[PDB]
Amino acid sequence: ICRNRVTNNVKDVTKLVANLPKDYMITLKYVPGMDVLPSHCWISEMVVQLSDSLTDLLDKFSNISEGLSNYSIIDKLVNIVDDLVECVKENSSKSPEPRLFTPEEFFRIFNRSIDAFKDFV
Amino acid sequence: ICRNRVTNNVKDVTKLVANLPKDYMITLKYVPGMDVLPSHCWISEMVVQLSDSLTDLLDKFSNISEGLSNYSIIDKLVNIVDDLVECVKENSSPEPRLFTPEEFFRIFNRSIDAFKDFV
Amino acid sequence: SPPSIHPGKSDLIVRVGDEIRLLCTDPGFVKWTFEILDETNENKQNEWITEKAEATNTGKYTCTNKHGLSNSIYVFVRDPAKLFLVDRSLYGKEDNDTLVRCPLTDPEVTNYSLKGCQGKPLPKDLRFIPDPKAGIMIKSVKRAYHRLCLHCSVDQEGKSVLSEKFILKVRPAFKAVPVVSVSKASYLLREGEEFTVTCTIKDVSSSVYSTWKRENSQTKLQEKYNSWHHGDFNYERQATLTISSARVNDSGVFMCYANNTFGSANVTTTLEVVDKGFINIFPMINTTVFVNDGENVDLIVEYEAFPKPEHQQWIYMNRTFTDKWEDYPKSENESNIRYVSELHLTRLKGTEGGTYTFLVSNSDVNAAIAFNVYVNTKPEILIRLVNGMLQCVAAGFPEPTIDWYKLVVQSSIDNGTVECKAYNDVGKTSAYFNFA
Amino acid sequence: PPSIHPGKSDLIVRVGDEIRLLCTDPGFVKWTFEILDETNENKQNEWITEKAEATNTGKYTCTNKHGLSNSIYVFVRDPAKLFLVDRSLYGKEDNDTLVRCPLTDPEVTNYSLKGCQGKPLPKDLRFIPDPKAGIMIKSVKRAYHRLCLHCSVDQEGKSVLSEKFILKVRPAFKAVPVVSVSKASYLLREGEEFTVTCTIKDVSSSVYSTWKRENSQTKLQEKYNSWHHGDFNYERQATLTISSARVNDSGVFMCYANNTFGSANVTTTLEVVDKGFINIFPMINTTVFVNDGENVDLIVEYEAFPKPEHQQWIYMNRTFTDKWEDYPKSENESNIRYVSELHLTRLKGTEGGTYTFLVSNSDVNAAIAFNVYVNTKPEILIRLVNGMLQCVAAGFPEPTIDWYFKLVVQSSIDHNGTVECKAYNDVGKTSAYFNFAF
Ligand SMILES: *[C@@H]1O[C@H](CO)[C@@H](O[C@@H]2O[C@H](CO)[C@@H](O)[C@H](O)[C@H]2NC(C)=O)[C@H](O)[C@H]1NC(C)=O
Ligand SMILES: *[C@@H]1O[C@H](CO)[C@@H](O[C@@H]2O[C@H](CO)[C@@H](O)[C@H](O)[C@H]2NC(C)=O)[C@H](O)[C@H]1NC(C)=O
Ligand SMILES: *[C@@H]1O[C@H](CO)[C@@H](O[C@@H]2O[C@H](CO)[C@@H](O)[C@H](O)[C@H]2NC(C)=O)[C@H](O)[C@H]1NC(C)=O
Ligand SMILES: *[C@@H]1O[C@H](CO)[C@@H](O)[C@H](O)[C@H]1NC(C)=O
Repeated sequence: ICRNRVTNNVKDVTKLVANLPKDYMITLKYVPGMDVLPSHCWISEMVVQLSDSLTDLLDKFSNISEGLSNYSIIDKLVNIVDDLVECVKENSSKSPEPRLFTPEEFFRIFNRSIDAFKDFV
Repeated sequence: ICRNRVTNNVKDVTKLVANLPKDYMITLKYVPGMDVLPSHCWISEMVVQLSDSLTDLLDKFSNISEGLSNYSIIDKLVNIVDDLVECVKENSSPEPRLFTPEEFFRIFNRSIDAFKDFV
Repeated sequence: SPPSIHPGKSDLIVRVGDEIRLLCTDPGFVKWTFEILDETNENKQNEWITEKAEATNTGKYTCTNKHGLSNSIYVFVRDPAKLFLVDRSLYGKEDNDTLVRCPLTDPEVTNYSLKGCQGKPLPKDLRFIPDPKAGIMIKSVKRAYHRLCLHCSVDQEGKSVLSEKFILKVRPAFKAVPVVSVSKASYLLREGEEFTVTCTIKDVSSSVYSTWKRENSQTKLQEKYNSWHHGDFNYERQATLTISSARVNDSGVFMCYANNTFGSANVTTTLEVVDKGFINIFPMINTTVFVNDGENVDLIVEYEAFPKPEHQQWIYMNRTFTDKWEDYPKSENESNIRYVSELHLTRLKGTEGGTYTFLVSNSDVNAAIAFNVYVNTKPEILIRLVNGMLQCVAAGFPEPTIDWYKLVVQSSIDNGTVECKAYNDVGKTSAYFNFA
Repeated sequence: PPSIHPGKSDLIVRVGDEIRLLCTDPGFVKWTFEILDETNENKQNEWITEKAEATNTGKYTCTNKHGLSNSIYVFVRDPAKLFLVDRSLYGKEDNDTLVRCPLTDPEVTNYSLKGCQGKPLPKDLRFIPDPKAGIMIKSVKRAYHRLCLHCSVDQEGKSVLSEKFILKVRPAFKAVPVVSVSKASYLLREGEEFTVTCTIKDVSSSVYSTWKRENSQTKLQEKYNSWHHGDFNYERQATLTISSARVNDSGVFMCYANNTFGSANVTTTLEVVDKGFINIFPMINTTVFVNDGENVDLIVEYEAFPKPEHQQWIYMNRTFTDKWEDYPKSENESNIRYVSELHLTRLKGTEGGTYTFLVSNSDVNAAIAFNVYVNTKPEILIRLVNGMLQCVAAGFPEPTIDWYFKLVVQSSIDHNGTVECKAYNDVGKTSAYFNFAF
């Protein structure tokens, strides 16, 4: 359920990783042990945190019309995650510590979070 | 002279300034008073310093096939900034300081626009 | 009675750091409850103490008791550090009122207000009502305000002080129906071929529901889906349907069908699956034709064929015909099944009549049709003396008739002259001999 | 010649130690000190320092009245900084190059050169030390471009590394520049704007390129575009224009490039005309004979500038039309030869007459005319009066009448009788048989 809300755009994530400085730093509240426990425990808190962090990151770039600016891609991903939030809040119906990540890793956490929906009670 | 080594790739610089985090930090060994006349005193040292800092910025990104990328644009900037060193050094260490990209590139463009007028 | 709380006033201010001590006096004591925002706590002692400082203690304290009895007291811990308590979540349904969680930790302030980021002013149409216990509320949230970013703001000591920062988000209410379009229109296929058709939907939101179903049945077929977000409030879906190999049963109506909470629409298409192929022919004129010397005639066929034609040819009297003919489809539409050829006979010379035949081929079938041709000729006439009798001899298709004053006709006769004349529809001619 | 104390060929000193010297001459002038770029001269013939820093490491030279001189070279052990470095590096293709990695503590070994990030060196970089300064790399070749290096010693069995060096190389020219021009040749009516482009491709920005009016020595006005298309791959475009042509502007223009390997040139020609024109050539003689039911085609080659703008066919002042084709005589990029043919089939006798074909362009219009005679076998006729037999024939040519038993002719001849008139012209034969009986 909700699987159809994730439009295919996510493939762009590989392009986006490549264009950010490999020592820029990105900031997230990270649910402990979420790497370990079965999906349905952590997923609810995690998906909120992502939407927050991303909307912060979006302020940093500037739009251009030509081609695929980073600003374009990020603007679309925000639209995906928010409707996942609504979908869980309406179909399923404490704050971790702040944490820092390099780009590659951070997107890995995001990508696995998406994958959790491709089969979810 | 050296008015020909400057290929027209520089127009891309405005695109590049858009596609970088406005809070990222860049480090340059700045000649004091490069903000004042004449051109000729600071220009000689300045092109060397620029070549170094740009080289390391190129070390960050990764190459990608389809559409423009930061890596690609930065590379052609390095090729120009090297040619000018060869031109000045064969025709003719300030402190490390930190800039957001908009400030830094304001410096860079002013430096290039010093050429196309010269001794 | 409800339970009595000591001291019984509605509201209390307390210093950050000061002790907080509340007692509930009821024989029926059960519970204490503490609420701020989404944080909540309970106690089963009949008295509540907290000697330490926390600003976060601020909010509501409730006491409950045996017969059902309940009473509550509300509390401030004034902190110069922490004027707001805050929650950076913010969502609104279009056309409803919406609440911004920045309730105030010390109520003794004025000009409690809402303000736009970075100096930029708020759209004029907003009207909103504050309250220190909730935060601040925005009326009738509407689609202009999407991604709008906010501060809520207060004046203390004439200095103007700002909340941590908020971005508002709005999710749309459907004013209109889905919009539905289909990749190509109607389909015809030779049996045992793959069949593939695509349906596309433009709509305001990713929540839209869409399906493929086959006329007169409710088995959902297998289908595969692809989607894009082309900007704000702008969503697109494509669906594709396939039959790997057709069997003639597969003929019929197919329907693409869409629904959202406002209403619905469709698009239909029809597949015909046929076992084999054909060529079918119609002459534009009668098969046999009559024409004068040096006259002009054009011959025409219209024909329906599938699969597409392989070659047409035009041939005459155990011989070819060449380069005086055209053959082109009757219509340019993708659906086109129908084809015409025309062939010119022009300044037709008088002997060339006979039989003209047309042949056409495709992968499965060959078909041929023939026309026959006879020539209107002015009479052509001649004389032969035989014995005592004088004979007058004339030819033409169609026959000449003669008066005294190819079909071959003969007339025999029993001072001045013998004149012999023949007439046909095509013309006339005559003969003269005389006696003195 | 001068004398220096202490008199070894070096000295080796602890970090912080005061460094003490006298340059011993009655012919003393100076002490002269340097390493890398930094350099100093001082007037004391004693030379003295309060406490040795690593930066004192290097060569010192006692400077004297003959210009006879003597030198001593000085090292400081300083366990933080085994290397001193200049980060800048450049190499001319196929020469050798020297890598600024001089050493502070000349008591270490295994001193050698190694790849960045653990990668291997390409196998060919034969390299030589001199711990007095640097490491040298022989015969730099184009594959090393923007390679990355570290400079390294074994010391106490530990392994110790410089900061990165990144190596960039200047190309040297194997070959001459390569040249192309936007199109080969031109024609213009007077005053039009005229424009051309010339393209050069090469390894470097330092290629030299100019336009010269043919057989004239003076440079014209031109404007430039260039791109670096990746490594060793540079492209230039040059554009030349005359805003409005006077006729004397006709002739030849040349684009020319030079580089230390050699030179290449490409050339283009221009003709300016005061007016348009049209010129016409028939296929066949203007006047043509055919026979009834035969076929004939009327064919013209004509050359025109500017392009043909009206083309029309008329017969006997009326539009006999739509049996004709017309097309450019060639597909080459500047063809102005044009061909049209008109095709007549199963021509009938009375239709003989006059045919004209006509062209206009904006500047000029021109017309050509043909006349045609279709010949026929004769027809024949019979008349009589005053006992004359009269035999009368018409055709082409004038037919010939012999008696036995639009060209026009007649003749006459004065118990049961059958006599006749039998005739041909060149086109054919016919026979007219009479019978007149008492
Ligand atoms: C349009 O939308 C809703 C679903 O969004 C349809 O709801 C039906 O609900 C029943 C169960 O209660 C399901 O079994 C059906 O599958 C749903 N219908 C369809 C066509 O799928 C609703 O029927 C649709 N029509 C309207 C007017 O809302
Ligand atoms: C698409 O869905 C609706 C409901 O089946 C159909 O609505 C009909 O549309 C026509 C033309 O407007 C009306 O005459 C009918 O009265 C509507 N109602 C019905 C029950 O037919 C629509 O036409 C549908 N599909 C097809 C193939 O027509
Ligand atoms: C212009 O182009 C032509 C052909 O590239 C050159 O013509 C040659 O000139 C030399 C003498 O200079 C002759 O020996 C050759 O036989 C010529 N033909 C060829 C194919 O080489 C000409 O030299 C060029 N002139 C300039 C100034 O560049
Ligand atoms: C290249 O350009 C200049 C100018 O014409 C000329 O002096 C020189 O001889 C040319 N050839 C070389 C190898 O430089």
